[PDB]
Amino acid sequence: VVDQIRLWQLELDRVITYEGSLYSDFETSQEYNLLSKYAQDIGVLLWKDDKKKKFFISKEGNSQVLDFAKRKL
Amino acid sequence: ARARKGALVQCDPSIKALILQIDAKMSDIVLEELDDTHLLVNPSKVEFVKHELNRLLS
Repeated sequence: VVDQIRLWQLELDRVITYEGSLYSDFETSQEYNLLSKYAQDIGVLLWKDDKKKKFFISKEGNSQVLDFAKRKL
Repeated sequence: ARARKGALVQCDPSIKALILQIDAKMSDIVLEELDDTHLLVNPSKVEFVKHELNRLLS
């Protein structure tokens, strides 16, 4: 019957959304790889994609990675 | 080299498809389709999307 709707609602409650910042437009693979590995290391990396040279960082990690970026590039 | 604030939405492909259809008709919701299970969404619209999704089930 339609407790198919019930399984849809359950899956709907398994959606996750985060505030933060998408980083993109990198000159070099090196720099993209440097910041995302730093973000991975301090636990604030939520998503990345090597081929697009993009990643997303949580809000609470935002200034740590900006400050790392100023210091190391 | 560039940062932009947003809301990262992580969801099953089935629900991604509903979101994109909600966006088709309301238009102002999806900034970028990131991969199979991730969307970059207008932060002000997360409420609305979560509200609208829930309603589609009724």
